[PDB]
Amino acid sequence: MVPISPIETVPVKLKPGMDGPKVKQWPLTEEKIKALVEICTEMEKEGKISKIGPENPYNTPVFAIKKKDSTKWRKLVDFRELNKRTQDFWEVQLGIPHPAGLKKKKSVTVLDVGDAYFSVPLDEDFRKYTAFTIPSINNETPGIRYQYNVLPQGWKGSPAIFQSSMTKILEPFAAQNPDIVIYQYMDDLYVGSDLEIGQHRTKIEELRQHLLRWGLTTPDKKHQKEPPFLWMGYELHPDKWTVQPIVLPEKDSWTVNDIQKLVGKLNWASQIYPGIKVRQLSKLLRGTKALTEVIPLTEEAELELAENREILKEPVHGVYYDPSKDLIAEIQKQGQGQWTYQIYQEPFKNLKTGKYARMRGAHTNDVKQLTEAVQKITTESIVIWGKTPKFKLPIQKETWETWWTEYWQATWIPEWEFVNTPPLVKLWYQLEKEPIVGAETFYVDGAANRETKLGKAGYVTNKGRQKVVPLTNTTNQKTELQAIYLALQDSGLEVNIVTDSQYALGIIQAQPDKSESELVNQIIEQLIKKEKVYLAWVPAHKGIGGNEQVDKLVSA
Amino acid sequence: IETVPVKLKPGMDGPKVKQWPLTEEKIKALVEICTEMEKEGKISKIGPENPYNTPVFAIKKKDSTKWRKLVDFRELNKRTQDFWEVQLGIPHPAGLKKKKSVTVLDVGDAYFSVPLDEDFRKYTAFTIPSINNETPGIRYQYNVLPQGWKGSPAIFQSSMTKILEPFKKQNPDIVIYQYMDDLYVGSDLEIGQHRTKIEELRQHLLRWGLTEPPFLWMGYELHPDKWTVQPIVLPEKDSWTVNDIQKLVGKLNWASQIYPGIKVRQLSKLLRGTKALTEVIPLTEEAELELAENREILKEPVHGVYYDPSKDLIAEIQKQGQGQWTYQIYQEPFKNLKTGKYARMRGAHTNDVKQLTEAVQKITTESIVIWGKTPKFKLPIQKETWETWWTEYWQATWIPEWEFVNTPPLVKLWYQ
Ligand SMILES: Cc1cc(/C=C/C#N)cc(C)c1Oc1nc(Nc2ccc(C#N)c(F)c2)nc2ccsc12
Ligand SMILES: [Mg+2]
Repeated sequence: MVPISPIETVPVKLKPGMDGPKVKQWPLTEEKIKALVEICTEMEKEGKISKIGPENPYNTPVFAIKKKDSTKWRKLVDFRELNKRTQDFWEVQLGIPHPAGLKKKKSVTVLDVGDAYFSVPLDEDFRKYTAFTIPSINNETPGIRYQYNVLPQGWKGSPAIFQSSMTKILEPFAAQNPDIVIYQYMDDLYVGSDLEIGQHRTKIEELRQHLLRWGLTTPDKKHQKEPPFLWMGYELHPDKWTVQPIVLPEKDSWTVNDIQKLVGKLNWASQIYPGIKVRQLSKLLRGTKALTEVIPLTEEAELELAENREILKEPVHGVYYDPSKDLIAEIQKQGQGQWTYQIYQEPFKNLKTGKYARMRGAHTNDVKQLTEAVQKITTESIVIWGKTPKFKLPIQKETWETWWTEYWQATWIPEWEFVNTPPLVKLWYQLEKEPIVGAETFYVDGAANRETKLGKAGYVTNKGRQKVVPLTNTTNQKTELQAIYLALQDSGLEVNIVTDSQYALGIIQAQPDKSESELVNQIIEQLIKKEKVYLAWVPAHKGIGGNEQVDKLVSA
Repeated sequence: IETVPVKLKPGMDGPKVKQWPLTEEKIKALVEICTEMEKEGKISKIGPENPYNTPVFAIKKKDSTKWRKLVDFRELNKRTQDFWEVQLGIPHPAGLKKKKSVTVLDVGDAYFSVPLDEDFRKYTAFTIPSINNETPGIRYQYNVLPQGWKGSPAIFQSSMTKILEPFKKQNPDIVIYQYMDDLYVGSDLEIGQHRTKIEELRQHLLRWGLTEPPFLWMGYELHPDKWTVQPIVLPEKDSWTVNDIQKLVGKLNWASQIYPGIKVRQLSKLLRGTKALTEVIPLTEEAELELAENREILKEPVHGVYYDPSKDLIAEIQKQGQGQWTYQIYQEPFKNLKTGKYARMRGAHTNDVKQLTEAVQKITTESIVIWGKTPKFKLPIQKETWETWWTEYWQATWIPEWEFVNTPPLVKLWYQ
């Protein structure tokens, strides 16, 4: 006997105030009972479970499931109730590595750690809550009562306790072999290195020797799995990676469900396939969530899908991360609030790709959206590579400096350089800081009756120009915008505009270049056409003539 | 040497806040710092039975060259009991803001000499994350009073009063205030002697420390007696255009929400007709009289303005351009307790967010000196831009609360 170190036990509690499960054992056929008795006898010899006396008051149902195309039965203990009352744990696999942050490896081995999983003991004070009962033959004897001594399959805490136990065992081996990497996933350890294959597997046997300390055995006949690996949706290769094949179905009619898989596949493919777009295909699902409803695909959505089919026509591969080189991120505008990007270190060899979609709002502009895309790529890059990439952006240095120095909010984007690949982001209008000399001055106002919805909008100017337009199905806020629209329509290339609408100011001072409101969009297109516009605000009902005059004209 | 029992507020569990992503250099800085702390017994590895978490990152204090561990205990502080068992609450020294020099000391390392209640330690769990999740996060919990936790200065106050008792009796004119990891030491002496009156303190707690603090050497010096305010000022002109008078009336109308007798009809009556914005308008004497009376009103304090310690302080900030920022602290709208202005945004000529980040810390520092607590900020910035970058320029050991303003206020014009 070679002594083996015990595996440190994790103390487990139930949720505060909760007691263990007390669920009644379903009746079973005599055939299933004999099956479970033989299965549980083997596990008792293996030490996985132990018979208990009648004093234990807890119970969890056990089932026998007939396997497909076999004469053998499997055992299933249903820990759904116990899981509801087991304390929360620290789960470690919430974050999973992205292949673009991995490093190139010459050799990668896979070792099965499934028998090692059962050397992890369950907290002795907690085992009583895992009790289950095999029903007896003809219900004429007391049922056989067992409790688990090891982490039960399907129990809430088994994944977290298992990997945290393996990590503790593997830590000194990894720390004293910094020329290999070890990563655990499910029942498998992955060991990679850049060593010549000779030394690489001495290290593998050194890992099996280290695992023997705790009596953990790995299969001698080496694993059947080898590069490439099919892992969490990717294809991992020695020096490149890709998502698993993306196949878009052919359909003459698409349902609500049919589009959510298509967008799902497109979202997954967008991390390496450049330029994937999902706007017109996601729009077809807004509001409605009727799994069966068929949706006519707009010719916009048909074009977007056809554009995606052309991009997905072949495998596209990305490379792994080289910490000795810079990260470069490059963004393009796609239209309709869509942005696509590539992240690379050497030209034409992307590490990964991605996309960003405009947030939902009443108004927006391209500079705000590009800024948000930069922040998303920045955070993703901190996640994946632990650094911010240098950016190449479709915006001139002069446009950005004009934007951030005049914008009312604080804003910043990290180190970047202009790349001249249209469509470029630009500023479409710039309001003046001081009133314009020689330009006609427009005093605008509008009002509406909150019951009849009837309103008026118009202006009066210093040259005697006047207009009042009667309106139907409108509001006070809409008439205040229409009045500004009229003054822009009827003025020359330079104009001063005086309004009392705090609502209109707040919109225009946000500097949008596109809006959900077709009236704001019309104002924007008038602003683009002007050379100089000074927009001044005065308070309402305060004796300010021009304002007061048109106030009476529109509120009559 | 004895642990004081600490528990959370009734019906509340420990914090479960996600660690945000960290750069490589902060991760490695935290590994070095936490490895030594584990050797010195300050922290200990924890297993998966601990589900709680509090975010951690690393900073560099103002002109320091080595990283400092900073834990965002804002959620744990909200969930921790409030300490009134020994003291009903230290009455905030109103005389601290009147001293001509106030030095801020990082006495946070002193809290590591006091053990933490063993039943409460699970709630201080934090995670050093890994890049790309290529290894499990390094999980720790605290065995001693942690820096940044509101219960650390409350428990250690037992000790702290006894450490500086020789100093307080030797120097009865020096005002000493403790907020979190900070010690605010105020005096009216001469500048040269002020340092002299700082190191002496410093040498004390290093003498109690050897019976070395990695940041006790430094002093952040202020002068709250020369803290300037911002009353409401109206222009003084010889030629008023229509635009000037419209801006003036708009400003006086906003001030009328704050002041009682503001009046604008004589000034508004000059704006009779439909005149060009750049046309010069002579003032009637009724208008100048009205302007003169409004000017006198704006030189008096605001009526009914009092600080209530039971209510939150609120700080608004406006970007004014050219590196200038205005701010107002209040508890109810139009009842400003302090207003100010900063053109002193250091090393950030090309960075709006660094400027805003230094202004936030500047306003918080003033708020601690005056009222002994931090305000909730209304920041003129998008949530996504601020949360991406503020930790890069943070140099204080506390962290306030903040919300975000997405609609441009008209009020920027009135403090411009
Ligand atoms: C070794 C391994 C295996 C897997 C197994 C997946 C499955 N099915 C997963 C991870 C995350 C793995 O971990 C890593 N891998 C890589 N580099 C890499 C390079 C080439 C190949 C190939 N061929 C590869 F597999 C991985 N770098 C790092 C750096 C820190 S840990 C890690
Ligand atoms: Mg009106």
